[PDB]
Amino acid sequence: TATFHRCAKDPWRLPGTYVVVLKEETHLSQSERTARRLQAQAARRGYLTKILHVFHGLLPGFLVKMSGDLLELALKLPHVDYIEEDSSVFAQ
Repeated sequence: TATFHRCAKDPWRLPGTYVVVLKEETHLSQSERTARRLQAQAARRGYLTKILHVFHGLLPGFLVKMSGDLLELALKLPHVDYIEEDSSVFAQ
């Protein structure tokens, strides 16, 4: 069900940082528990992860610095809607 997305403009992609977007009515407490679950599952596989930010107010989810190797595992987490690789924006 959950899908993955990355910027179509290759020079503007920022691999290694992902926005994990949870389903619309996901509560902040569920977002935090999901982020900790990802960190625990990643740690068991020998990967270091860092939760940079937990989102609430507009979209539920979190920002994670982690290897892209963990994306298949992250897409399987409860409440996940989609995951987007971070990318650049520029002054116009």
